[PDB]
Amino acid sequence: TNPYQRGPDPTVSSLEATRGPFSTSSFTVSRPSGYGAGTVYYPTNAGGKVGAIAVVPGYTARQSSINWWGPRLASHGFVVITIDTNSTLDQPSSRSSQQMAALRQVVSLAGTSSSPIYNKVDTARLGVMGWSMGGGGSLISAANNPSLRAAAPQAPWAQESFSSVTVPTLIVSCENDSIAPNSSHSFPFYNQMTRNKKANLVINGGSHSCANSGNSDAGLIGKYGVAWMKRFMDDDTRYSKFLCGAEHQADLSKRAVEAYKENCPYLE
Repeated sequence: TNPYQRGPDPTVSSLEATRGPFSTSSFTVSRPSGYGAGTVYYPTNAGGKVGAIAVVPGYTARQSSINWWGPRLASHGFVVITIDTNSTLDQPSSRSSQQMAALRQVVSLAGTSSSPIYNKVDTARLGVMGWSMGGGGSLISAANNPSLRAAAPQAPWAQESFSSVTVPTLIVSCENDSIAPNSSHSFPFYNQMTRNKKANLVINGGSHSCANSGNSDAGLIGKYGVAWMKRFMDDDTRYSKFLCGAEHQADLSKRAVEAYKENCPYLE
């Protein structure tokens, strides 16, 4: 019996929906520690401690580009911190350092009795997401910290190799990306990672911003993001059917999916 399992049995319906089952709130970090600014999204009624996720944007970009993930994941039972970097012009290694510093402040606030997330966070269960250079930073965070339970980068941009990564990594890639082209970032990163559970969802027609706030594939992308995080943060095999099973197979017929790659099964 999984002590980390939270919320009702998932359906295609509930995963494609705008919100998960849990009531949500948020707050602005009063005094950011090692990063520019952050907003914390948390569930009020998950029925136990939840893992935590830090989401970083790309070059020139702010919280607004990626903060749709805040309520979307929080409502499925995660604490999510969306950050602004010290500078809009920070590169991947600095993005990764600021990501880890944000996770550190979430963990710290979860031990602060005055904090809304006081005692809500399993500080051993942490995840990383981010857009482009922030998604490169997510792959660097993973390679530097193998105790992280899940990575979900979108249209990642990096000049590194990730052959060493042992953290479970989904890449969301955009087909017509000219900023982080898949033939020199996403697809090499997927081929480099030989030591982990991984997947690569390629969104059909998508520009560089195909997975950002207000995107028109939020049903599909929201579903794979939540199911991945829920499978690897919470060891919740109830979500395996969406990643490796019959529900996953039904998704491949859709126009929105140019291609999907994985190394299923993900065994316990």
